[PDB]
Amino acid sequence: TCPFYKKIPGTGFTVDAFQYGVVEGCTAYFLTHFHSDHYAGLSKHFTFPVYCSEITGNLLKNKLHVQEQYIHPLPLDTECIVNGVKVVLLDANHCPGAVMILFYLPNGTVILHTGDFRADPSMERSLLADQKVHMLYLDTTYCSPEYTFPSQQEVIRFAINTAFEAVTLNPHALVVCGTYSIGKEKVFLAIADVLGSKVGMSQEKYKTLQCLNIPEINSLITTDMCSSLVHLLPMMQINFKGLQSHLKKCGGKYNQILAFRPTGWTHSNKFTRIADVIPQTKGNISIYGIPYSEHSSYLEMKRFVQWLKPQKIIPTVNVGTWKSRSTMEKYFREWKLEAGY
Ligand code: NI
Repeated sequence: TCPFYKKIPGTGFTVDAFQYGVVEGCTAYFLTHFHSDHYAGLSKHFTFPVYCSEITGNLLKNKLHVQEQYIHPLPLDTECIVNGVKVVLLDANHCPGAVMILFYLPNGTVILHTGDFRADPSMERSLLADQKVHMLYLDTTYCSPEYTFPSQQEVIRFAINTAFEAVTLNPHALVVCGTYSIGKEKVFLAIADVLGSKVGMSQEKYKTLQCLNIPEINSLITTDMCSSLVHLLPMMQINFKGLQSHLKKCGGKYNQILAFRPTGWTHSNKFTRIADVIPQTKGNISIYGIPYSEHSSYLEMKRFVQWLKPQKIIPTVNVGTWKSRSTMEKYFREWKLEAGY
């Protein structure tokens, strides 16, 4: 049954709640983004209205075959009326098509549901600046002070410089990048751009990227692996056995692999700087784990919440254990006493 933190009081609405059957009283099902733990349950047999971004709507139609008559895409940064209630979708700085949702309840309460997000100071100048928010349904994935990681720009600078150095020393080196969901496309696109190559990938992954409204995409990606020297593979193949096997498939065109795994956080973060990251190597294969996050760091999350000053916080991540729930509640109170709301 549907947990409370997925239901929006005073409405017929749920958020990211497609795996519980027909939810009692739900007139509209919102989907924040196209990641499997959030869309789990959707398919071509779904017959209720789905509210989402244009990009998420492209993926529901093409990848899951949801019928068009049930897909309701909304433009961003625009006041819209859904079943009698004003809503706005805001960019969540997560994966492509990911949104936060502002609900303006008939009784005067305002609720922000962040979906999955990476907080940024630019959000302080969106439509959030313009009224009070009473209740915040918060992506708490990294809500603990140990979770530090660099900016996305520092991480991409590292990746581009590493790849261009390796391939210029050895023009017969192949670069491979792992993936298992949408998001983090900057990693492989930035590396292919510095090398003067398109990115090569499977038909299934190419289809997925063609749903994303990325400018000039036909110029950046391809299904012809033979023409490309940056390949995308499933994340599960980014290990020495999977990579040796891939190199065999390339018919002696290459003699070395440099591979990237864009992880979220890994405890190498608590000691080591981005400058200092080193790979795991076996023979002519090197694998770099790089800390490219699409969720808030602890400090980014804290700045957002202290700026927004909500009256009540509802976590949506790490809610399964009493120890986690107690830890998060303690940081919420610290933040509130430090800032004075
Ligand atoms: Ni996500």
